[PDB]
Amino acid sequence: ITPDRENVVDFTTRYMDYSVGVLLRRSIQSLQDLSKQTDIPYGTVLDSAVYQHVRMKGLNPFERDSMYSQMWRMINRSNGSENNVLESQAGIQKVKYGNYAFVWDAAVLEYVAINDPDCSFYTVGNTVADRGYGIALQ
Amino acid sequence: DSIIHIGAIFDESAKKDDEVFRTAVGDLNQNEEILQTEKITFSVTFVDGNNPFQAVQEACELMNQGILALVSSIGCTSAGSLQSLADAMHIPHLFIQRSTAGTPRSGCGLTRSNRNDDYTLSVRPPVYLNEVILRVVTEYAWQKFIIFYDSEYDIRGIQEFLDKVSQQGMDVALQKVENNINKMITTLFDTMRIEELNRYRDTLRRAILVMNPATAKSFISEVVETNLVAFDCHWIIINEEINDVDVQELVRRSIGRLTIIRQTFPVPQNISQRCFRGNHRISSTLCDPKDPFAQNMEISNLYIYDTVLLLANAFHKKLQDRKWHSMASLSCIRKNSKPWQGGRSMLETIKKGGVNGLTGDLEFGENGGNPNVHFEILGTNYGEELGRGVRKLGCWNPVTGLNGSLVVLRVVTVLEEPFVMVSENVLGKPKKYQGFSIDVLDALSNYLGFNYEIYVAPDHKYGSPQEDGTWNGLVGELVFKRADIGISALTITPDRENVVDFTTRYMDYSVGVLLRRSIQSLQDLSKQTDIPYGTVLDSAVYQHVRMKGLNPFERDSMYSQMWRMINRSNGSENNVLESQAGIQKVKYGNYAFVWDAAVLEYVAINDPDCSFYTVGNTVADRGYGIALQHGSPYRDVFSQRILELQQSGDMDILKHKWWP
Amino acid sequence: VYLNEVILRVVTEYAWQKFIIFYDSEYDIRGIQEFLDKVSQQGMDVALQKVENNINKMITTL
Amino acid sequence: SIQSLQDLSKQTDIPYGTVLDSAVYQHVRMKGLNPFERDSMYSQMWRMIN
Amino acid sequence: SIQSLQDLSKQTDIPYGTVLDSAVYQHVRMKGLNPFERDSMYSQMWRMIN
Repeated sequence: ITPDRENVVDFTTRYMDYSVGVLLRRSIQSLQDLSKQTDIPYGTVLDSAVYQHVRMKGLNPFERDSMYSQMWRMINRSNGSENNVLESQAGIQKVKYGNYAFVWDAAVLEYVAINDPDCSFYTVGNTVADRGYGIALQ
Repeated sequence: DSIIHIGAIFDESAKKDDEVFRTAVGDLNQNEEILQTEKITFSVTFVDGNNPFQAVQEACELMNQGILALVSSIGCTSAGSLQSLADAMHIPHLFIQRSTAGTPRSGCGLTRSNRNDDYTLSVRPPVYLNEVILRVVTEYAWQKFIIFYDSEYDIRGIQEFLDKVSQQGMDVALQKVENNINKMITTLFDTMRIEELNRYRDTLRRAILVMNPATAKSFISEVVETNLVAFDCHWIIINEEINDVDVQELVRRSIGRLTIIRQTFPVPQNISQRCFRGNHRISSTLCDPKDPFAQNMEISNLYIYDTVLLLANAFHKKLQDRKWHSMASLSCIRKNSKPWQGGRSMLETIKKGGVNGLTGDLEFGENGGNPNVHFEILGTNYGEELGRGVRKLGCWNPVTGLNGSLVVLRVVTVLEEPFVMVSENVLGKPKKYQGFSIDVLDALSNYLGFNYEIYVAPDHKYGSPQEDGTWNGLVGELVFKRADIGISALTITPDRENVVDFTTRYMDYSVGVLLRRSIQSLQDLSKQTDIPYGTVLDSAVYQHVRMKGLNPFERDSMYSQMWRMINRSNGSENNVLESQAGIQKVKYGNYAFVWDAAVLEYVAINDPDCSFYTVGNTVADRGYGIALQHGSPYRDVFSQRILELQQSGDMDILKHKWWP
Repeated sequence: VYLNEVILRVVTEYAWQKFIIFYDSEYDIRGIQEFLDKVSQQGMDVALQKVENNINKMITTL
Repeated sequence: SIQSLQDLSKQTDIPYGTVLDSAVYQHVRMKGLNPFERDSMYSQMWRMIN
Repeated sequence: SIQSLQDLSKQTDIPYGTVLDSAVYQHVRMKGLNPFERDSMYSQMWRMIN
């Protein structure tokens, strides 16, 4: 759900609350900790919702909280061709074989990391209130 | 049998006009109110409102069949062309003006044939929008404001007002708002530097939304989100297509002052005359508001019910007064066209008629018009057992213009420093109390002209919830109406909301830790556990910690350590029993005491030894309010004064006296 | 109609932060709407007045 | 380790100051003695100057 | 590990090139004479490839 999107599609009330999480290699216990250093390169799908929210929030000087400032420089280096994956699958694999964090919906990542029989993934995530997924109609 | 057959031209957005049209003919055919002998039959034809030729073509084909009335509900694009078609061929024309997209009404204005007598009766009422907005800004005395309009809106509807704001020297900005507002507003900040951003913030304190309801709701979320809301904020929403459902949604979305201005539909006061006009029963869709269709009706639908009735009046009198002409041969646009001669005498009978309907009275002049419309003026909500309310500030109608303009208290307090401290004793009995909240009483009392007497609460605490559903202490005094008012740092929280009446906040709740002389925050606090910490036994801080520590929903490593700590030895090893008891326990031992940050900072700064240190984080949407009787009348006046004080910054001087 | 683009350039060059636009009653003002948005964004004092009646009669009456 | 004024107020490791009774001095002075416009950066800077 | 194309062209620590007369070549050529693409990456690439 987005109020912009609401002008072009009718949404229900949420049935699932939006949540953003991060799939981690098996010292980040929170997204709060993850924004405070850039030592771990991070990303999500290039040009996705998660991308554009970091951009919106990260370019806002009214709603300045330094997490999105610290995050927004990392996610957009070289306009975002240096530290975003072009597949969600490509990001899961990058955590598997390299030091990387792939930011996505906590609820998808929670499922992959907890059904990995290696137990080589770890997932942490905060839920996002007043945001959620809804059914769209014409 | 039936000799009265009429034609209707509806746009594809005039389907509801087709439904109300068909029902109204149906009501008449089932009710012997006018010309029972003759029924009303119809042919309905659909056209584009954005093609003038197509409207004329199909209207002419209805005339070739033969018709005696013509009703159109269509926009202003094809209006001049249907008006001229009526004038030349002499078919009386009931023109229902539609205003684009359900944005505020604007007129048509589109000229018609002037070589003929006029056959157009304008069904809709004139635009009074300029006059309404002016009365409302004038009562509030606005001299600087911003008018936000959407893309749907045609700006003609406020033209005389736009000329007026310039003449009266008012600083009125205009901005067009369109889709993707949340992006549009971010981008507007990016291009305006600080100087301009300051000019913009000042304009936003007084703003008018002149727009359709979808844009208005999306805009309100965004201005709230960007912090252009203020305690002096004042939004005016004007749209004649606003209804009660929109008012209730719009009020919840905004904070501060809202003024909601809408057109209202006058109907019989009597409960049996809701669905009656005389002996004629109205169908239970045009007078039944529990239907989905009925609540969502435009103003155009109401006039269509009245138009059919009014037509039926005219046909009867046309038959009864013995001037009757039947359907006749007419032909259109090749090498011959023929006017109808029965049209003039049919137009005159329709014209000098008039009916009672759902808009009130519909009647026509030479060119038509209904001068009778009512607007209601709605305002800001309030806390009630029904939820947020809406109420009449005044009324406006063209006729009379605007109507309406737009003890010793028993004081219970608690001796908590620095909020309540006893300043002076005489003969060993208190004479004067001082502290943040006492000084606030003196400010309310002198302006409001009430006198006070102060007694301190019986347990000297902020009450506690009871199994019989009462409260004791200061809270308790208000529940049992022992004390009329309470002056103290009583936190506005949900428990206390449903048992005492709160005024708005004037000082923010804050949570901190008083520490012995690496912890720079409560996150830092939770990481160590080597310096025992706790809080007052059974306070709000105590249950909050228990709550987080017992919360399945959200977990942090914070809450797990905090929960293990609070709950050491059956959770009572490291808890203290009075807030004072914690403050010494940090002072004379190895302990950290979690409490209100403003109390521990005052203590730490003013300590002689400087043997304390304090950090603490503020808590938004939490703060102290004046607690009152259940159903106390004085909440409205305490709240206004509270507001004034914060605005003039006389309240921020009270905060300096205890905390620089 | 490029009227808004041309006038906006000319007023900026001469540094007009305070001005009045006089238009007669044969002109439609749905052609300066975007102009009003731009000048307001730039903080300019742009007064509006319609020139009504015979000009000399209105100004003498004024 | 100093690369901005923001970094400079947060460590006391290097002593700093400005001309007495200049434009720079009065800015730091104002911000640090105003409760009506108190930002902790300028306060910490005023704490070293003063 | 070089992050992006951007980074790589802002060094000349390793020689680079491409096959002549290939879609790749003409895209670098097209970009490098591009007044819009007056960015130091496509200019550095064009000088090297050409």
